[PDB]
Amino acid sequence: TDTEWSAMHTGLGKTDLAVLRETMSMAEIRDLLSSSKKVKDEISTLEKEIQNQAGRNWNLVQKKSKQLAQYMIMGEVGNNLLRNAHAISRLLGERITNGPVADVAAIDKLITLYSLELMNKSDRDLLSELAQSEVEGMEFSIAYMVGQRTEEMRKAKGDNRTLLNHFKGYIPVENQQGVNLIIADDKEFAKLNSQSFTRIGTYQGSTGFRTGSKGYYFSPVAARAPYSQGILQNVRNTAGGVDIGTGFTLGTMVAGRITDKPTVERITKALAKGERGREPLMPIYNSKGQVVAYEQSVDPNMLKHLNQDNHFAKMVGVWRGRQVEEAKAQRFNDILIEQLHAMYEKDIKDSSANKSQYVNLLGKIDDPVLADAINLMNIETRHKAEELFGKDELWVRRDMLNDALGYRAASIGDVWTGNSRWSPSTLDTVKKMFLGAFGNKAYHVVMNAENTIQNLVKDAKTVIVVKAVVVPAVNFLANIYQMIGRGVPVKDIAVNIPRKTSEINQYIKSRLRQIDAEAELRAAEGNPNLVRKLKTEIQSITDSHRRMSIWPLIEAGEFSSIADAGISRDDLLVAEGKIHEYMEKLANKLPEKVRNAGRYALIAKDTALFQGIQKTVEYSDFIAKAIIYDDLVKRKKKSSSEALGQVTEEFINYDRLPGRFRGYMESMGLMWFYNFKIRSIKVAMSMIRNNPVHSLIATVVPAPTMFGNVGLPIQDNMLTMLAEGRLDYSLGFGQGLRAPTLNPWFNLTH
Amino acid sequence: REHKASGVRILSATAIRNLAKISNLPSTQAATLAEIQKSLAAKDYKIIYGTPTQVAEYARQKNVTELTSQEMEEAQAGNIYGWTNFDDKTIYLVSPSMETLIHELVHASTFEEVYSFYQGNEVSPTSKQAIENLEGLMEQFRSLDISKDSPEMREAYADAIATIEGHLSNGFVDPAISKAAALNEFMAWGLANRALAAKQKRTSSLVQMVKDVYQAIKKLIWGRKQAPALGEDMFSNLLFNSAILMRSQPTTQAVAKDGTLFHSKAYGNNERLSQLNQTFDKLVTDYLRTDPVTEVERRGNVANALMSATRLVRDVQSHGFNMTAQEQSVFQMVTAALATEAAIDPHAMARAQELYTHVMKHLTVEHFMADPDSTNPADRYYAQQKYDTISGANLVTSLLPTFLGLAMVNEELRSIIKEMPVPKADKKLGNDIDTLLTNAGTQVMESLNRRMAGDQKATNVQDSIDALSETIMAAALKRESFYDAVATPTGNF
Repeated sequence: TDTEWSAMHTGLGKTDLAVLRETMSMAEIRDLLSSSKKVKDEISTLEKEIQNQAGRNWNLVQKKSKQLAQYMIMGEVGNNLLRNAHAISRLLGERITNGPVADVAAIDKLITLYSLELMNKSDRDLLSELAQSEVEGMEFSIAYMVGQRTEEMRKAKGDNRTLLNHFKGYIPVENQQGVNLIIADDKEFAKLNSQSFTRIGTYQGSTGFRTGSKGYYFSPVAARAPYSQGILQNVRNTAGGVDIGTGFTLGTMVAGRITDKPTVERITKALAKGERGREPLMPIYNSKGQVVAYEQSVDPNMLKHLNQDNHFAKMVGVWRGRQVEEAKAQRFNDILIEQLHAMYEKDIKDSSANKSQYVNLLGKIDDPVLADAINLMNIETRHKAEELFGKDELWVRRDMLNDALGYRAASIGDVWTGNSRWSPSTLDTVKKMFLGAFGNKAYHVVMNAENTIQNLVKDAKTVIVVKAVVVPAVNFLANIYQMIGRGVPVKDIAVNIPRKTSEINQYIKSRLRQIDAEAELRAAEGNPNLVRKLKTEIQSITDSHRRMSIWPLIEAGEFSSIADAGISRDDLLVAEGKIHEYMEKLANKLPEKVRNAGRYALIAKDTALFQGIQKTVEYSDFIAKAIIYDDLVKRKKKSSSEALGQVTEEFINYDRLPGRFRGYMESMGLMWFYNFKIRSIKVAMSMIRNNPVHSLIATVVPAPTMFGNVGLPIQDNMLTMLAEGRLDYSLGFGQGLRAPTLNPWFNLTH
Repeated sequence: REHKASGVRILSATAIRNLAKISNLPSTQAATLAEIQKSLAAKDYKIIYGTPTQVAEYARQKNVTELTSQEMEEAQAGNIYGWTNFDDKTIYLVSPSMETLIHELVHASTFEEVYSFYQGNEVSPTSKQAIENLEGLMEQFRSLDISKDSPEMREAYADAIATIEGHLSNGFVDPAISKAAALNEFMAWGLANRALAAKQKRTSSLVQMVKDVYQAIKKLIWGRKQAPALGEDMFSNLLFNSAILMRSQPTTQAVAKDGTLFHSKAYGNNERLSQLNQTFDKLVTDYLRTDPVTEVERRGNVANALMSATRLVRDVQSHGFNMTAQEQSVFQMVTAALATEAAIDPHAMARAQELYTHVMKHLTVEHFMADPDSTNPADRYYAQQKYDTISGANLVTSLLPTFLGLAMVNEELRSIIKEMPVPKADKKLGNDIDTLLTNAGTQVMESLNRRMAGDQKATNVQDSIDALSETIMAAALKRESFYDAVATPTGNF
């Protein structure tokens, strides 16, 4: 029954029963579950033995082992929680101790025996009958948990920082498909005026940290954007429920994380007096026994709303299928190191003077923030690099390394804390660019810095126009962030987009007279006076085209694939910069019964407004390739044919991918989300070949749009509300300024 | 200009101005094309022509729905006709000649006046009378006697009636679109049979009809200025042959009835809810007005009840009562039906008060706990959470309609309710409390059914119903998105 599967999940899984196989046979374990007196007898003899070794520290060892058993079952967090027996053996945060106070293995047995007594009486009765009538089934299930435990222990024992911080008795659990629970600030949430969230409680916090009023908000079943929920979306390996190397938690949800040195020392001596609150803070311990961070826990009662599943058979399959995926991503990083060594070998062989353009990564690092991230690098990749190069050797090209660190000149904040945003200088540069490219009216309704979009529309017809301008705006802004991340300087784009817009603008105007001068040539079959005038006119225009800076793109044909496919008078608005008014003109051609349906109106693929959006989208790609081509030629020193080779592999023709969704459904915003997804896959595949150093760095050095979920409550980006059809946001302030991640291997698989 | 990937050629605006001279038509009607050219060039009308294979290959590359007319019987004859796309103002021609190109310019322009008149817009006073005169003739067109006419004339009349009556008797298409299409087909029949009826025919009732409609179009085309005398050729045997493409918004009943029988493991497979949703359609959804819904602020009295009831539906699911996507939609639709009825009849919820008060006397927190003697503090918290909502503490008036709606959809609450004792006053009926609550729900909706089935305009409830149809439309499109998002055998996002 479904109740028996849940009892087995709590008994075998959450109590870490696999640790008993070190000293007891499989038949003896089945005897413990069938007799409560045996459990009480084992505790009595185990307590006496540990008391002799512990000595005067017996009171503290007993207290901390009982507190841990409370968390593993009922989820309660006490004061100064120690997550495993390795930390309890050293009594971190209680007394200064130079080693294990007692036997680590003995303490492990006592902790899991204590938590076995905390289980429900009805729950224990179910396990007793199964252990007697299903002998062959129960033994096989126990053996699976032994295999799951060894893999985690193999990764955890590699580093001492993650050895003292991994959770004991961790087993995955999944929420209900569709629901969402977040913790948000009260004042910031009020101004959004969202109509899908309900406040279900308040966040009290602890007395050691002072902050603004917070609360819990819950969202019932709905439809969410793809690749935003249901997966961990983490680019780092996890052992024991925490990140390998740092010790930060990723298998659960926390309200925040504090890592700054001056602030952490402020919390430390405030909790020495005492702690009070429903949500105490959990510390993170160093290798020497100090404290390096703090975390904000979550009330266990608020997790009941998520309707979590605890099916033992299903969650083991999720556990093993996730360990395999982590192993494959680990092996991929080893092959990249082999390629980096092969390139370094040839250059030195050709000439001994080529070593002047290489930097030792594992050696001394001058940059402090860069150096700290290097130390916490995964230990499995460190040994592989040392195997090929030598003792503390990792040489990479200096020019390729500078590109991978071009993000830090424009971003501020810390990724782990969760407050990494663009610098105010960067925003004032991007904001002025969108106003010039798009219409002035469009800027007022899209990037309003005080009000959301839904608060600025008060007519049923204006909803259709507003929902159409969003799609080109998202594509225009997404490309700017993506090219900024890849090392292109900010000041280059700021001075080149107006230059390229002007060059493109005069192209259609000049092409307009040439596109119909052939009609006059057909009517010029006669006296040479008509021919003489036409011949000079057409040749003069073409000579002007030859001198344009974007000419090489024109000859390739990709720059004029759709320019010559159709000429209309209203399309001059797009080239001028009146996109918002260009949408109104095509909106009035809709039927009266459709225009007045507002957000309920279904737009067909045959209408003129539908094809107007597609024309504008390819007009944004008009400028994207122009900037990239200059970058690969001016500051990269590449041939005019090499640059055009790379451009063709990062853009696709959208006429081959019509929507394939149901009728009677608003699939306008969902179709463009999937189209933009495929183009991101091609970009990631190109970055691997043309920049092996950047791909390896992206999973080592924290950076915005480089790491996925960090354990904090799920946050959206610009690409998320586009697919969901919402309007309670704006692309100019707060949320909505975030861009999707750029990790190459992450995008290929997720 | 010719397409690169196909032999199709494209003609845009301001490219056929000289074509007025090429046709060498009489000068009296030659100036007409100069005015027709200006009108079509103002709204960016482009012409695409080619061979049947070339024009078919172009559509596939650009994802264009074609409406070429040809059959195996017509293949032996060997004639192909194009179509016009009224949505994006594009004309498609197949193997055109000089006559057919001119005939389409005066045909597309004429249909614009018909569309504008039937959309509620304003037209020229001369055009208004011409369309009205044509409309009156169509009424008598479908009431003639063809027993005295030639056998070849009867076939032409038979085809016209069948297509004309189809547009008039259509319920799932916007009436404004259907009305214009029916009139356009009427003109085509008259122009097609002008040649064969002017000769070798008698003065029958049908014959006079052909002559009258021909003159009716003449006034519409030429406007208030002088037209050519009677019996004169229009444009060298003018004909209407291209088909039109038109689209509009679907009705509320179309999308609400589509997802009634949805069922899946990831979506919900409760059979009792699907049957409950079927009886809702008979009483409420069937009697909504057939016109497509709109989006207005709708400030009133019932509109306050629907906004309040929407918030309580969300608040219930956030305070202990989790629901699937199938249960959520039925909960929203049924509650909004009782909410609008209580805002019109103050005594609609008189019976539900007796059943609600009786239930509150025999309810305890222990009824919501699977294990009455659990040790985990979180188990007791969730049970107390559900008790408060039933007690109304969490929700903190339209509170009664929400409880009546919840008592019909939730399956865990119904198990608790059915075990309560029955009052001695209601022991005569012989029903449990759960069935008494579900029988009271249909009584409220049945009273609302009679309200919508009467004289809505005189009762001054037309605006209130327009508010109820918007809520049903919104909830129908939401369950169309969760569905198709789990359209896999595993039902995973």
